[PDB]
Amino acid sequence: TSVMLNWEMELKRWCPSFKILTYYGAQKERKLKRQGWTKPNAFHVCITSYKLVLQDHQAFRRKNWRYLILDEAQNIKNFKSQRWQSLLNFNSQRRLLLTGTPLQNSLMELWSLMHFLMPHVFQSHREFKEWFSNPLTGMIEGSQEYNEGLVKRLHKVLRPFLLRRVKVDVEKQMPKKYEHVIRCRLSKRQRCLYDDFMAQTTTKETLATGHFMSVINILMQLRKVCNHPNLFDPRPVTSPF
Amino acid sequence: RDNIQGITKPAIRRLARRGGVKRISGLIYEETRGVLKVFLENVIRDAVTYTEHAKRKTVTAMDVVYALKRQGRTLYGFGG
Amino acid sequence: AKSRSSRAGLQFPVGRVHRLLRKGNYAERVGAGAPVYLAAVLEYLTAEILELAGNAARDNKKTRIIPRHLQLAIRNDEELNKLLGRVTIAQGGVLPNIQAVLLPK
Amino acid sequence: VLEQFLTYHGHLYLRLDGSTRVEQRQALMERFNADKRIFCFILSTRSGGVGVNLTGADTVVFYDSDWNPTMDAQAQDRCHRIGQTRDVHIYRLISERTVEENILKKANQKRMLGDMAIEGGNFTTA
Amino acid sequence: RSRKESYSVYVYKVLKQVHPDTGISSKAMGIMNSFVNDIFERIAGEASRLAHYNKRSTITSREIQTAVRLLLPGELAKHAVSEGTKAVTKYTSS
Amino acid sequence: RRKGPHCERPLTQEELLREAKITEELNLRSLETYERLEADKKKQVHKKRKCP
Amino acid sequence: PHRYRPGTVALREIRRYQKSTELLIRKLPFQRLVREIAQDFKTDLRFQSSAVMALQEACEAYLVGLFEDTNLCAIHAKRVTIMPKDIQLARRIRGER
DNA sequence: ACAGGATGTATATATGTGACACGTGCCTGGAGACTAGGGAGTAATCCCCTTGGCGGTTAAAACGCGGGGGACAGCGCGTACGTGCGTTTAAGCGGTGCTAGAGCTGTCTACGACCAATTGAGCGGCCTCGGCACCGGGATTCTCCAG
DNA sequence: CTGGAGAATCCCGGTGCCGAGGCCGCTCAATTGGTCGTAGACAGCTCTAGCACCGCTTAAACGCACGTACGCGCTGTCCCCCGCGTTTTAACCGCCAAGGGGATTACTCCCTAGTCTCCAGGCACGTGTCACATATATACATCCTGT
Ligand SMILES: [Mg+2]
Repeated sequence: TSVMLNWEMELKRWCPSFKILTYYGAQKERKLKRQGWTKPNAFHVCITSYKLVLQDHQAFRRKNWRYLILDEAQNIKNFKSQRWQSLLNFNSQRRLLLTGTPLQNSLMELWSLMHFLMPHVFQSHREFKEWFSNPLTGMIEGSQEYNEGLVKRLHKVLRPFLLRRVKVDVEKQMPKKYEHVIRCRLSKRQRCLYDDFMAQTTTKETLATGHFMSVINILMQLRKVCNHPNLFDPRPVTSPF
Repeated sequence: RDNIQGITKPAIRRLARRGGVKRISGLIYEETRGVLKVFLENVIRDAVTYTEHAKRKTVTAMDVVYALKRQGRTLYGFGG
Repeated sequence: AKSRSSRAGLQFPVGRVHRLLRKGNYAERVGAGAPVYLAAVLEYLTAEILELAGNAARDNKKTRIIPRHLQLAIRNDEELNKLLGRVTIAQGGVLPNIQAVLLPK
Repeated sequence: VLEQFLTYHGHLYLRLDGSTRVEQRQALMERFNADKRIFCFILSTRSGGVGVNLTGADTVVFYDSDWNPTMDAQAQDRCHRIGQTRDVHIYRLISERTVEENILKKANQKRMLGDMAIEGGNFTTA
Repeated sequence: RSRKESYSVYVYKVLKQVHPDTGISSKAMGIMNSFVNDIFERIAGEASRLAHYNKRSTITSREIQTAVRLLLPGELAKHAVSEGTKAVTKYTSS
Repeated sequence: RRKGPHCERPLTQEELLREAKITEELNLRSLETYERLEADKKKQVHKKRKCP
Repeated sequence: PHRYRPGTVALREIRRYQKSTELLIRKLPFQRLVREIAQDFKTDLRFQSSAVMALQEACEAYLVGLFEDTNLCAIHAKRVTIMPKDIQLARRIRGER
């Protein structure tokens, strides 16, 4: 959403040749903006948000898109996403994915993108891809055994499809970037709540056994108490007994 | 809890539109919420009695259908 | 060899309609032609209602009876509305009618 | 509470959310990227840190932390753009002897995983 | 198999006679399934009470016919009685 | 009988027409400059005053 | 600007919703109200996802039928407009009183 | 602000058309000994659905605000319904006075249940096209000011 | 009544999703075949009602006459719902990964319930009547309505 008006504006700044449609607004405004868009070359480039393509998809699927372009394709990690399905069922002769990082969080995040990109090449589904990538995706903590033997063929498989330049060592005409980490102090009341909460019977039990989300709730309650405490609990009014 | 206000004025106005009503008094939404909460409590109370008796913990649709047939209000489409 | 239902020139199940009779504690003796009669009546009501609903839906440019038109067929018939007076067909809505007083002009 | 904290210090700021409607997002970015006299831009790491340009500022501060590296890398490079004119310092406030340390450790681990997995010369030359 | 039996095979066999090309949706088919279970129990309960009135211990076709007379509005009853009596007449000759 | 095909006006794009439409889009960029510049928001005065 | 006279959009709402067979009470709020009502009968009673659907259908039908009988009491007093007086008469005659 | 002039109670009384008491009998509980089948008491499987909630963005509520046209109050008048009076219609309240047909009893088959087989609907379980669902025109149709 | 705009409808033709039907393959259950009590049906026959009449009595229905009271109608007054644009809350994902609470189902088994006896009080229908209260009578009290 945030970059919608950037693609329009940049377009008008860089390529003032194409006619642009920017698709956002209230329920009725988006009907108004589609009036006449059946006509030949009524709109040359159409910009829209992921999030208001999911509830407006009957209109987009019935169109012969020459190019379907997804910016920060990062947003399409999951195959079981329901906007992955929405974008997959788009008639498009060519598909282009733009992203600063195709993956960081885990493997198999490349398969959704590449199957959307080249369905017939990557037609082999998660069974194949997981049995294939298990050593690499486990290498961090789990299954290792093969010790980066598979990495060469895995890497080579991507080379037909993605261009990955790094904007730091390849162009020496750019101001530098410094990771200026700064460690932060004890914070007495923060720490009182922290060491109290982290030692309670229920939190000990939850950390011993929990169905994931409950322990994530423990460490997110810790987001609360580590950032500032009226997230966690406001300081009480203190009064004589 | 008090979530009888989930049945909102626009919803009551839609139910009135479907029912042919073409003009609604202001105090017709605080009436309809009392009328609907009595009808619900009656059909739920009977559906929970058909559920306790079968020694079950979930009110199934069959319980609701039986309890609705008890009131006379007969609905077609949920296995009964 | 021949279903008891077929030996009436019917489409409905005379055999299971007998079991539902003499299992539901209605009486102690279901005759030879008590289920043959009840099945016939059930199939008759089904024929009536199905025809009405079916080409009420086909009146709506449909080739598939939808419950909306089940409701329309039932609510337009004077006999089936008496029979199914206290029955609410789910997802059937209501009948189109505007009281003259409300209507303009 | 950052929005309150900056008024206690009299800093002129503006802030960006998932709740700020689209046209206001563009207006805020313009009234900061191309306007001085504002010192500070408070923004959400997802809604504000995903893809927009901001060359008009630096000294990126990461007040939060998240074990998924993608959001932090993406947010860093909102300043470190083509059109920059100053070196970009990037501060990161970590509480001592507290799980935030472990969160940055996890982020570094996944960063190294990505470095290994995709940075192996997927260039135009090959 | 078994588990859950229903009318679906007869609501569709009887629908293919009135309208050969018309189908029926799963929801509407379910509604018909439910509707038949209504009339069956209504007619059978009134017939059980009828047997109880003339103090018979059997529900015959006469009881069922009198229960059909008590529920159908005239023309509906006059045609349902004919259907039932023709079915019983034709089933006794085979 | 009441048919509405709307096969009339079967308009198609061409290369000579391409540069003409690009020309009007260049004019549309020039017009966009009027969106690129800015004016003020026109804030409003206080409410009327009581006097009993 | 352009605005319709009072009663023009009303008949359009009448026509639109008295042709389209669907639910009119917001799903989640009604499901929350069902749990509220059931809390005072048997604590910790789960409701099957299709039990609340049956309750909602049987409640919307009841309310629509009660509004059709209210609109008659409204027209009985020479009132095109319905108010608590007409619902009350309609429910009085129905035997619901 | 009374008083004829009615109508409505209130209290008392009595004997006769209905409420209780008493004896009988005799069909129906009660009591008892067998024989399943039914249902309870655990022990396994498969699901769904809550887990705690968060921060992005949307549709639906919710709120502001004009204003218009319906909801009421006022006024009137003009039937029309109750009120009362004389007539008369015809129902009631008892009787006489047949025989139609309940109600019953008995007798005896045709009828229902059982009852072990047997098999053929039928119901579940995947598969694969049509059929509605939603869309996007443009052309007829209403609704709203405007003379 | 025509105009002229401006919104709504309203079918035509198009495009995929997914329910509705297509078939296949065994499980449940309806059929077949036969013996065994019997449901009720039908042929009398007892004996209540039902029905049908007729008379005498009088309540009551009913028609009429006469105002009064209430009922459709008009208009004016004022507000409160309709229409519609803006601010706010609800409510979907994605992101996050599965336990477990609980219907669904059986296999044993012991307890409850049918079946089917033979007794014995107790419930019915007489009979033997006793008596609430319906009908009658009168003053007391409202309880009017015309002055
Ligand atoms: Mg960008």
